[PDB]
Amino acid sequence: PGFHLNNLFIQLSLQMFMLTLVNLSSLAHESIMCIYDRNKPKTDVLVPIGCYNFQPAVDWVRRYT
Amino acid sequence: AHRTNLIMAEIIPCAIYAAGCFIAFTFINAQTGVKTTDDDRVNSVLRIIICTLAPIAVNLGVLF
Ligand SMILES: CCCCCCCCCCCCCCCC(=O)OC[C@H](COP(=O)(O)OCCN)OC(=O)CCCCCCCCCCCCCCC
Ligand SMILES: CCCCCCCCCCCCCCCC(=O)O
Ligand SMILES: CCCCCCCCCCCCCCCC(=O)O
Ligand SMILES: CCCCCCC
Repeated sequence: PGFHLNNLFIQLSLQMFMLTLVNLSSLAHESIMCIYDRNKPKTDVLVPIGCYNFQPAVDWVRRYT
Repeated sequence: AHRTNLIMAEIIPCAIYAAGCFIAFTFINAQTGVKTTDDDRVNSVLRIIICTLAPIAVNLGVLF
């Protein structure tokens, strides 16, 4: 049965991940963005004021892909 | 009977997914990127229900 369960779980995973992608795409499009890399210090503000950081949101996209 | 309440369980997974879209459609209409105007009201739910019901009503009238 394990092959059947894997077959269900793969399509299930794409469907939930694809819902999450749509939610993230709306959430990123509606908001203002800031971009940074691994050379960040311990904690500091970025050049624009009041922006929201979502780089882990799109790094999770790469990792899941 | 227990079977009757038991049968309708299968609908809870695919219904949630519907709400999963319903939020994603409202958020863009929320205009949160620009400074939101206060105490102004607007809606899209009626648009959604008429979209979901009108083709069904048209088909039912055709059947009639
Ligand atoms: C298309 C027709 C079939 C699909 C739709 C019907 C099936 C989904 C809805 C039925 C209700 C069941 C709810 C889960 C059971 C439960 O509630 O058991 C209760 C336990 C407790 O949960 P917990 O560990 O989180 O502890 C609580 C922590 N808060 O669950 C579990 O231990 C996890 C195991 C989940 C069930 C595994 C099998 C389900 C996947 C296969 C079914 C789909 C395809 C079937 C093959 C074609
Ligand atoms: C809440 C845990 C599961 C997460 C949501 C599972 C996906 C919902 C069902 C997939 C979308 C609808 C297609 C199946 C049709 C149905 O039986 O309702
Ligand atoms: C589609 C699955 C994602 C979850 C969204 C569907 C159910 C919404 C529940 C979370 C928001 C409602 C609870 C917090 C807001 C409130 O208290 O009214
Ligand atoms: C977790 C079980 C989901 C049932 C619906 C799959 C399409």
